[PDB]
Amino acid sequence: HYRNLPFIPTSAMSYDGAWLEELIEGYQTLAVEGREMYSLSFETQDMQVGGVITNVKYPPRELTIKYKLEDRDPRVLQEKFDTLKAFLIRQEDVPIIFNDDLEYTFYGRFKTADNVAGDTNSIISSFTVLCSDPFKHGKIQSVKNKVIEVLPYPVKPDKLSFKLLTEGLLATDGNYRLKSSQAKKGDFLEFDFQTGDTFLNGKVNNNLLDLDSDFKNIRLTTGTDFSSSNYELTIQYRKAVL
Amino acid sequence: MTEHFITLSTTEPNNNIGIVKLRHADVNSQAIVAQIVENGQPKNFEGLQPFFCLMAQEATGQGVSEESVVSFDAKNGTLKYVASDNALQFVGRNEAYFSFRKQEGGRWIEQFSTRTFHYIVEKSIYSQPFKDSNYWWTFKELYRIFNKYIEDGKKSWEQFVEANREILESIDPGGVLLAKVIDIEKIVNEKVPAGFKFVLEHDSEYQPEVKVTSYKNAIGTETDGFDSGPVFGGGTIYNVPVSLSYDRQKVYVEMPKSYTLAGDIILIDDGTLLVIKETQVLCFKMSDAKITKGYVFVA
Amino acid sequence: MTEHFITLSTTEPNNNIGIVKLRHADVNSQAIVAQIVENGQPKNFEGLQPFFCLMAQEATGQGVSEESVVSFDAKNGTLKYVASDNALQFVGRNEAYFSFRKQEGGRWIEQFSTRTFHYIVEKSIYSQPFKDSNYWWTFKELYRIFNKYIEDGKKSWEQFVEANREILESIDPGGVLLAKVIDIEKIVNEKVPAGFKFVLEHDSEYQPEVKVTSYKNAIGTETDGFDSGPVFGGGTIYNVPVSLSYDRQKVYVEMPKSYTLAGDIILIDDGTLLVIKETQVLCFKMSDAKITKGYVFVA
Amino acid sequence: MTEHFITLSTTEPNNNIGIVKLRHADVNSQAIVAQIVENGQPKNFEGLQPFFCLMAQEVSEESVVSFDAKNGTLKYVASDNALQFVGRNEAYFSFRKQEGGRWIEQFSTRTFHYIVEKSIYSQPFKDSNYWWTFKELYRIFNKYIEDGKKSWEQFVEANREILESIDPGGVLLAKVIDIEKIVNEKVPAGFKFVLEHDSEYQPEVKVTSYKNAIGTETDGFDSGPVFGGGTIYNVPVSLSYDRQKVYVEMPKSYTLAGDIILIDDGTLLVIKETQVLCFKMSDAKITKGYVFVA
Repeated sequence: HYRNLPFIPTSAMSYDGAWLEELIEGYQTLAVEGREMYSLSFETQDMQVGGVITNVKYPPRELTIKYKLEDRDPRVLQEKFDTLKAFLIRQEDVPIIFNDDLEYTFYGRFKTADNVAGDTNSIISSFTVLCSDPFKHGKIQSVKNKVIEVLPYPVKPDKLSFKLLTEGLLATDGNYRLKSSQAKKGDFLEFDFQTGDTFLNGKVNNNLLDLDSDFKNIRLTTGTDFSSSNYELTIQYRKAVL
Repeated sequence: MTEHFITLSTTEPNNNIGIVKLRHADVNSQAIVAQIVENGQPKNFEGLQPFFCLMAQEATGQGVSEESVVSFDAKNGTLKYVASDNALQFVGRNEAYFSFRKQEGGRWIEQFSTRTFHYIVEKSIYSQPFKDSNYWWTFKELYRIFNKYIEDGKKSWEQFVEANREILESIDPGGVLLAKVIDIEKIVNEKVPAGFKFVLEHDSEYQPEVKVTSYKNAIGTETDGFDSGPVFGGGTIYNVPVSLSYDRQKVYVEMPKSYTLAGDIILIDDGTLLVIKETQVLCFKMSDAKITKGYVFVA
Repeated sequence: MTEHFITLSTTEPNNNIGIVKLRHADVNSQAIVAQIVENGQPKNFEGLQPFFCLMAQEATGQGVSEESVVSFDAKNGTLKYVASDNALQFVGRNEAYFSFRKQEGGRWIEQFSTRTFHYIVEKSIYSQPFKDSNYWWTFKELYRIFNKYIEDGKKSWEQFVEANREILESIDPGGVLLAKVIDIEKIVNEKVPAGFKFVLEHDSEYQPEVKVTSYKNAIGTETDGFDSGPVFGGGTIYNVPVSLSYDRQKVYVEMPKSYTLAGDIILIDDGTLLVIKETQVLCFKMSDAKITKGYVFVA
Repeated sequence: MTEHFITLSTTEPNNNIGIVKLRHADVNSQAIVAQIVENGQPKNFEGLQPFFCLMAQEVSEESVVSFDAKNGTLKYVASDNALQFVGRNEAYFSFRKQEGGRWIEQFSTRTFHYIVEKSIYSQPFKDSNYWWTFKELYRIFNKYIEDGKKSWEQFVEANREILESIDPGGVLLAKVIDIEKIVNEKVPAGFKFVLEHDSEYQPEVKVTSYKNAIGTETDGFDSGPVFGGGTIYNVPVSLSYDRQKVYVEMPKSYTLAGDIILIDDGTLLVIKETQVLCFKMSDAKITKGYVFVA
């Protein structure tokens, strides 16, 4: 009995849906740092006594990943890296999931690789993956009218499916007001795709759909309610965690 | 019922991406809704029977775990699998996938399967072993033993009465008579209206219809005050069989021996009267007339 | 069935391909669609049969697989290999390649192979048991049993003849029937087509008509050079009786024993072939098809 | 016969017990040997009969025949009801005593799990190594053997059929006579005719034999049984060629020495009373016709 089984470690990284340790023989993810703890950026205008916070920013975090690549033949080892680089070096952002944190999904890209030795034939180093959005996103959820789920952070939605009943559209939760004058009255669907543009029934209507004083920067809290007798709204969001 | 949505591929090298976590106690509720995709487009498994394959830890063989999926649409590549008792039996971190096979005469022809997804089962109050009567038990073990005691106990009692009735009735020429007379007596003391008689005086010159009902632990008749009884608002209501006899402005209500109750007579504003003795209440409802007086027959 | 689209190069390493992941128990479903490339351009393996070649594990030296690929397009350089039981034998990482060869009889004419690619086999609920290889033992046992038939067959025959020796001696007095049978044999060896068998390979998919003629002293076949023979142009032309048998792109031409001629096989670039042994020529004329190869039948 | 030796307890839950795998469609009678334990020590079930009880898959009772009441060891053979569901099956052993014609439970062992696996892969297993070339060499070599021996077996059977079975003297002579008859009529060897022609090449000659043809009947015109000629037989020919000469070899039964009539085209006849032998030649004209003399 002999089987050359690919080993997947406890904190293995899944870059673009594929495991690198499965892709490259000899590769192994040792440690992943930066995801467990997050730091904040602060703007402060100090005075005579103390100092008040002007603005709180959320910097884009990079995850440093420690790996081990080994092969007996130096020629093959070089070829193994050539594939590792080709897979990592990406022009657009990529979905990253961890073997210990399978629920959430990060969205980053390969940034900088740490110095690599030119001997031994058993190399151990690291590389950072810059995540433009510092939040990890879980499963996509479709909820009608109001969000009652325990949300740890305010979430920007993904899609807002409105279905009118009255003449005009005036979506409100108390803080945000979404308004659309001269809307399609008499039961007509209006898609508000947060990660793109707006739709009217089937056709794309990005220019006219929303009014001048409408909102597209809306954020969902643990107790956000939009339920009204004027429209039947279906929220589509993903739980965001840092 | 609770649904778990997945978009499973057959080309994309996922291996572990996709986690479905369920609880041990989940008979017919948690169902898996899966979308089958090949090269970015939905896969049509028409003619191939879908199967839920589970790779359970320390419970492996040739047929580790395989269950035929009943709810499925092969035209669009969608299926729905409700987690069975076998699926929820294996508590822990398991791996699962969906198979699709076509077989001629027992033997296989074609079999394609999706990528592996994690299938973890969380321990419940029913799966977790607990200490009872100096021994360690699981719910499933005790629940089976207790229901056996009830099942075998009912059967042994049914046989106890049956065997004993054959003793005095089948072994005696005149003993048959003995049991039948005792049996027929209680029927007459419960179902035939003869043993108890109550008089109801009214205002009507005619024959008013009377309906009698018996119930215990009624509203405000319970021993330890309001809502202290086992069944709130009254227990079991029995429609009392009656034999009616009438005189001028008098109704003689004849009832069985079992409904004999000597308590306090309470007259309500209309054609309704009650006889209350602690928790036991006997209700008298009269139509087309007003009750003026009520008392047990004595002449 | 599941399709795995990959591009394989003969001149470049196959490292940049995606993860080829297949399930252990999948029978004939997991198909690999491979595009063959040579120096960047697609390779035309026209006239060459593709072969899936799986290399055995260095540790045990087991798991070699030389499999003939059924579906393939030689013109564009694409092949669709469906993974077989021997391909999905080992759960884990596997080293394989595709080889293309052109075969004749038994010997190889030309062969080229793609560079090694790697694929992973996923664990299934089923685990196929594999018998240890005994290709040498099966050939030895066969050879032994066949030689046992020769040894036992010789004895059984020798005893049969000797037991019936007396009636065999008294079968024909003098040789009246024997002298007749030799005169019939004389005819059957010249007029019946049963002895000499010649194979003609053709390009046609159908059954081409073959006409055979025999003649001596044709132009350039005479012993003492050009125009040295008794009859200039050739002697008597004999129409050879034929019993035609057909297979795909093969014509089995049966001819009488007297026309047996083992000489030089000369193929003119059309529907004509010659067998020349000194002055004697055996001509093979074929209609509506071109002769590719000609040889005497051997089994 | 496969056996599984395990130890069961009535106090402690049976879960840490060894893994017991049982084949579904197994030929061999699978058996389980269990040692009954009460508080970690054997229990004597003297007077009590063990019962294999299978739990419902969302219930079957089977009496155990082989058991030792003194030592607490019982042997249960796996039945078709036991090997019903493929996967982890739950069962237990119940000890009963008959009182009043009905079995009553005294004590029972705690439930244990046993796995039932499918017998999917057949006995002729696939070889670890696969070689197309070797099995192709095998089928070819086995083809030579099988096809070789059957031709010899046909030879040896045909020899004993006439030689040892009936009477050699008769059958051997009987076979020769029909063979020489067939060769005399079907094989083209006996009669040889020469046709001289105008062509430089090899013209195709077709020979036909027919009796009672037009104007060749015995009693004049339309006197024969079939008007216009009888049955037309296609004469098998062996063609031979020289410069402006065709040597037509025909069977010895078709021999005919009669009047040679040459028509004004590619046709010649040989007429002897009613029997006519026709010579039809393509793409050439017959100039002379005569029997070959040797």
